[PDB]
Amino acid sequence: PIMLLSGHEGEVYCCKFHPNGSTLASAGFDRLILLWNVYGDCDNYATLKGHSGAVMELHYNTDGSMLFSASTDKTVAVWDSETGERVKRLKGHTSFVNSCYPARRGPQLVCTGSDDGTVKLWDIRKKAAIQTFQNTYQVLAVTFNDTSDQIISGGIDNDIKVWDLRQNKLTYTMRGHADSVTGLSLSSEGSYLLSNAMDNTVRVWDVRPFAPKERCVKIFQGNVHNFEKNLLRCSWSPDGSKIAAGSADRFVYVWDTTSRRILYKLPGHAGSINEVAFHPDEPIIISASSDKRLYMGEI
Amino acid sequence: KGEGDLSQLSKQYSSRDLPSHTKIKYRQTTQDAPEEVRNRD
Amino acid sequence: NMLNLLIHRKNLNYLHLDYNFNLKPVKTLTTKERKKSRFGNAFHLCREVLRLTKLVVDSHVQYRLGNVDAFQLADGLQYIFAHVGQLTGMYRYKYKLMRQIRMCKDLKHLI
Amino acid sequence: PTYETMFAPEFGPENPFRTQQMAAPRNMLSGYAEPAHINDFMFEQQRRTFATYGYALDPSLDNHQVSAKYIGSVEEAEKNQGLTVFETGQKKTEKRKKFKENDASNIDGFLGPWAKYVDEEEQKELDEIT
Amino acid sequence: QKEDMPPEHVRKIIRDHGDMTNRKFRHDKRVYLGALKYMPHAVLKLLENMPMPWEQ
Amino acid sequence: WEDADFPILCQTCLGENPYIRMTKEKYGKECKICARPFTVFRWCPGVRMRFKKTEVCQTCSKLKNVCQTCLLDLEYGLPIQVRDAGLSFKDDMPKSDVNKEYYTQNMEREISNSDGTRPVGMLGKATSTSDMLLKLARTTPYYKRNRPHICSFWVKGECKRGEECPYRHEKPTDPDDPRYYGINDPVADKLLKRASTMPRLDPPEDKTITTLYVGGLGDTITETDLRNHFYQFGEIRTITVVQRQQCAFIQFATRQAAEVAAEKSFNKLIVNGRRLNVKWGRSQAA
Amino acid sequence: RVALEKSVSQKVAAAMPVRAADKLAPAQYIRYTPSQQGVAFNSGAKQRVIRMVEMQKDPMEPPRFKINKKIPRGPPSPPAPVMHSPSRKMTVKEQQE
Amino acid sequence: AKTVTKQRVESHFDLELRAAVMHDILDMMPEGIKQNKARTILQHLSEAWRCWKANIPWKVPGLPTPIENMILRYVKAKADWWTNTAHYNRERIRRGATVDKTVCKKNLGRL
Amino acid sequence: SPYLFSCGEDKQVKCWDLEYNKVIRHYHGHLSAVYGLDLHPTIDVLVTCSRDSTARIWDVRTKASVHTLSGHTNAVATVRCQAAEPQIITGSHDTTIRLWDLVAGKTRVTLTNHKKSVRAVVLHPRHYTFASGSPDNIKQWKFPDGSFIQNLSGHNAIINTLTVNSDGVLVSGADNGTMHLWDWRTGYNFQRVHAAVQPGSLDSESGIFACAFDQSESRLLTAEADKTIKVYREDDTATEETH
RNA sequence: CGCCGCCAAGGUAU
RNA sequence: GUGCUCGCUUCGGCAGCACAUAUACUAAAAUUGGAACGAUACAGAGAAGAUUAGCAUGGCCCCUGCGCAAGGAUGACACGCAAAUUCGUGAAGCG
RNA sequence: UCUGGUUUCUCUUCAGAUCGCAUAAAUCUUUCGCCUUUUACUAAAGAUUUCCGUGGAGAGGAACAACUCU
Ligand SMILES: [Mg+2]
Ligand SMILES: [Mg+2]
Ligand SMILES: [Mg+2]
Ligand SMILES: [Zn+2]
Ligand SMILES: [Zn+2]
Ligand SMILES: [Zn+2]
Repeated sequence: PIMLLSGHEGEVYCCKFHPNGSTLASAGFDRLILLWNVYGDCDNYATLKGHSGAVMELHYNTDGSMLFSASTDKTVAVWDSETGERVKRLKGHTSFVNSCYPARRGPQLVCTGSDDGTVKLWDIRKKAAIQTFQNTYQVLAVTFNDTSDQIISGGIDNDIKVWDLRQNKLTYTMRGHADSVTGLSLSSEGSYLLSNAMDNTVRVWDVRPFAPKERCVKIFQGNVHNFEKNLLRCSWSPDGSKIAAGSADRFVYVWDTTSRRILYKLPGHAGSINEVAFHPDEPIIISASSDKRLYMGEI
Repeated sequence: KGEGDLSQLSKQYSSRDLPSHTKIKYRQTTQDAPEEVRNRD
Repeated sequence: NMLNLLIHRKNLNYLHLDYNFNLKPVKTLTTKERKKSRFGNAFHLCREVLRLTKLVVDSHVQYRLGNVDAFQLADGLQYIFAHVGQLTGMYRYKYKLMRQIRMCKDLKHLI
Repeated sequence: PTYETMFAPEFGPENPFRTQQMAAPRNMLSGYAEPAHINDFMFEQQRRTFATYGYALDPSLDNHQVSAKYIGSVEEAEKNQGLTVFETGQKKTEKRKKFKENDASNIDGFLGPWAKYVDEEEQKELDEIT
Repeated sequence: QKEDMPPEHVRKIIRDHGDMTNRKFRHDKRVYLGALKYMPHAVLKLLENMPMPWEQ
Repeated sequence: WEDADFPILCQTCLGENPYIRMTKEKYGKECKICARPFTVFRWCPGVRMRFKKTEVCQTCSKLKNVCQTCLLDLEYGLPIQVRDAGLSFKDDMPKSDVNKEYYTQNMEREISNSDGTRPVGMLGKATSTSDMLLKLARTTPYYKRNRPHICSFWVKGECKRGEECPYRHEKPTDPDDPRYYGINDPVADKLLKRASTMPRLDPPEDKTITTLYVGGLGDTITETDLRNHFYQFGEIRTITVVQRQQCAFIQFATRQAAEVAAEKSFNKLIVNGRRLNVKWGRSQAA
Repeated sequence: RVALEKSVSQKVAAAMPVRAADKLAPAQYIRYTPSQQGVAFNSGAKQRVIRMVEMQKDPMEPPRFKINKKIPRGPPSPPAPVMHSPSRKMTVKEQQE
Repeated sequence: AKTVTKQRVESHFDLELRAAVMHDILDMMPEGIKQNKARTILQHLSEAWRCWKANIPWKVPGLPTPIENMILRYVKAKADWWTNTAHYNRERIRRGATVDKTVCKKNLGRL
Repeated sequence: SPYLFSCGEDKQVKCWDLEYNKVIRHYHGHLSAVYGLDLHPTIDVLVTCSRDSTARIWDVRTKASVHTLSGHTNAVATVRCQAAEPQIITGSHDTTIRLWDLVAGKTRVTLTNHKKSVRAVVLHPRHYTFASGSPDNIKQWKFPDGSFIQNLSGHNAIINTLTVNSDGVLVSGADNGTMHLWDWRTGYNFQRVHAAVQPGSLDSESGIFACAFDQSESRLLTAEADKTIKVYREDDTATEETH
């Protein structure tokens, strides 16, 4: 079955799958976070309320107990997936929070980035920023490596930057995009980082102790960005074999991480697609878009 | 949806209808409060 | 512009409300126009307090015409604030201020 | 929830006893209305775009399931190659030169933003009507 | 973010309106009667700020 | 007495823009029929168009399936009098003020608080439609309803604004052709127009044209459907169906019943979802 | 209790609303599908999201509309069946008593 | 609505008493087709009160016992209210509470 | 709360404080006289039955009419309200009872019996099955959906009051002085006692207009039309067996 | 040892 | 439109950045229905004799008044319906 | 060597401090004194509000914010 979900009154910007594959989370312009049953009749239960801005990004921690929510109101909320109660508000940035990521494995960490040009490292126990990295241009997407040593940031300078938590220095720069980077995501191994950019190029970059030093490992094509200027996000399949990235042309693009062939182009959406997620065990794709509906593609 | 004259349809801020005694005195424990009513013979 | 436009809306056209805030009939009123045109405390007491502030602002603009000095205005609006009832008729539709008139009339001796 | 439950169509001849208007879904006697939380800036931007040049994108969710086209006046979209009202255009054509006097010293000669421009048988019928 | 203006605005408005014997401003005169309720809220704040005789 | 959330708003008053901004009030203006305090809403349809705020309330629009501000029907885009003349049931409503007007208006508002989805009496008889009123059902209507009303001082030549006067100019109106039931002056001429259409000129003889050339059969029209649609008119003498031209030939004994078929099938007989082709037969043994 | 509490709160903010209440924060849009006429009406009108704000009511206004109407009371709730005991009639003499 | 002031005391107690005896005889009379000729038991109650005021014993023949003894206890309740108000306002005009001509000229006949 | 409520035919409902013995609220708004009143056991609302056609809800701390219950055609004699649904029971002088909805204001169910009008309803308060009161064939009802449980015997006097005890005994007070006991298990008339007059009253003046038990329910006390409260206790005997 | 300071509806009908 | 930046090669040409869609649209109206009051002429004034204090009930009548005071001619409008007693007709049923 | 902020303008609830080094009116329930009925009243207590202002607290800016407390 395909499964069509509806509920969100405004554009949906993000959706994720619980780490154990039992439930979904979705949120967008409305300001509401909806939880869904992956199986059963695809029922909707709790609605998380309390964000005054729009929800830019949801994430689960590796345990599936904590749900993080970056909002345009400058606050990143921490949510309890079990009860639906709010835990903390990370008040800090002077402008919109564009994105957030939560470190897996190592003691709890959270990274945020915003239009004020800064990137901040948060310890959920401190109620204060730990480190601040002033760039100079607006920051759009941020992710941690699996060793919890490095922060990877994509902005509007077409250059992905890597930060060293101990030195607090610009360790690496990556060249290879012709335009703004809208979405970054690490492989489950830590081995590779997937990027979307306005230039319509999906580029995989490999981050390793020993690097070729020219890490344009692969390039894929087909993903279109347009005048809507929506943030575009991409995801790795549970086993790293598939690459999905949403586009503004109503099609879900799924590529073969090796041969680079388009495996899937799927329609069904009326508007631009904002995020595509893969179920952690089974070949199920959750597609979220600006038409306020979700689909559960099965492969 | 179209109530009486008291709700919205009048600006008659009438006398004797004012927020007087806007707090309710509750019967405390030294009087015949219902917590001591639920167990006495 | 509001106390005359109340009369202009209520279709009277015989009460000559003047700038120094008083009220006068003109036409030796019959029964169908006497009972239509008489006001209670809300119109009249507002008329007397507006007459009081009218006399105050007339005193200030008389000062700023340039023919009277500051001590004379001081004794003037002292007499205005101390001898209401003698010249404003504000006690007529609200008697509680009468004691306050006495509260003025006593303290003036202290002065 | 399951997509197959809402995707399953209704077995029937569409019931053409009703008309096209009354058999259509609604909740108010005029259309299905529901509130939402669309951004203000791009909304007003494409509103001003359609107000000036007459083309904009088409907002819905479940009309055709694939929609990325432009509406209104069609040819003026590809004539201007899809520009906005907040963007500096590729050319400056048909521009209209005014005169300025912003010294604020002269009398009856100061004409800044309040300036007038450089450019500055029916009565018989209107008499016969009245 | 609203602030002061020239003080010759109120004078021009009321010299245009005047004693309200014209047909042009008839949409506003009822609003003047709507200013009847809050007049002692203006007269009280007037008489609270009277100029002292050491002022001008 | 009345609160609302969103009005009826047929498409010819929304404007040419899907993106309009609208301001609202809680208790706005009175209706021009019954003086009920509705909620007037104000918006800008177009750049050369007036605001067209609100004419009537929600309840009086829910009686007769009427739009909000120009007093036309939502289901077609026609006035009320044409609609209940075409359906021949008026659903009466009084004329005075306190005699029987607000009484039955308040009661019909009271019994309609549950649905709010369909009118009170037109729900059963808006189904048997699209026969006599589909002939004049204007798609993509003229936007001259949305243009502002005429201003003065251009009639007398006094307009100091010139071009920046927002209403209109150089429009001389005519004092010869301009409420709820009756009477409407151009609507009588519109009924005369639909009564004076353009059929074929009737040849002057005594009803000898009993044959008729109807075609456009294809795969929708069959012989038994056509002879049962003729069976309600009367009995046959000799009928046939030819498939090299996709046509049918029917006659009648004493012409008159087929005559109203000539009234029924002048590009008007719509069965099986097709505008059929009809021209005259021979009736001359040619 | 919360039903009658929100009812009486709307009543107090309606009967006595005079003391310093904010209007609303009208940042919401409304999206209503033109599912009545549109095939070529305003070509491309498919769900037509519009903007809804509220006009500010100035606090210098008397009540505009004459609340003085009086109508007779209409038809009430329809009568239930009456279902008494079987009605008896006594005699010709106790009715005379 | 309007409250009951000192003038509508006797014009409200009689209305409540006639309403009470109205819905009492409406619920006490048996299943006959006629109730009270629409005002007659009220007339017997009023005439029993007028006969008690002159102390006429009011022995009317041919009358059922429950309506006549409910009229007797109702005029006895009105008599109790009448004498308990008579004692009260006699004490008030004795000590000097009210100076009303209506109360004094009424209490003359009510003693 | 440490205060009481009173009401009468002066078109006034007074809130008598008990810490100062004075009136603090002075409810008003009824277009006619007032017959009865009742309180909710849990929340701070009050219900009042009046003479014109209506029962009304008075909100404590606001003294504003939240709902007016307008469905009758005559006066309403008594009113009771409780915490469990349905809330409001109004028996009126147009020979009907009706059970209301306190939230929406519209009625839930109307109850048509009793050729002579209903004047007394009461809650038990332990379990369901409330009772009604009328001069002709006094009846018994139910809280959910309405249900005629049982009718009682020939208590054919015109009645005013009903009071019921938790252990199963019930008392009915009428207008002819005859007050009657009942049981809750069967519907059996036990005593059939009549009260004599204290010396000032005449032969037929006695009519029970109030009756209530103690909170221990060991003592009953009635207020009659002879301006007298009579107080009954138990009888510690054994030879009063049922035939 | 030094009270007290007064308006109107009640009448020339609707 | 305006300011800044040689930013791109003439102070001038160009490019970028910032500012980002008000208005019951009117001075009018062919104008719209025109209720109160005043003027004209009628009718005229509660309680089974006359002059009359009044307080009330109703709702499709209002006015003055801040009114849960009060007063407006008791503020005005409040009328013939007999019901069961006699007889005739018709219906339902019983011996 | 690092630490790095007084005013002004907008919401945000708590107030128990002569909230204000002073002090207005109204309502109810009672006692009075003028009084014919009432509103205008007299002046004492009991208990509520209304109203002119005030106290400390969460944010967003701007005003020399870079003088410099630390
Ligand atoms: Mg009167
Ligand atoms: Mg009268
Ligand atoms: Mg009187
Ligand atoms: Zn209407
Ligand atoms: Zn319309
Ligand atoms: Zn013009």
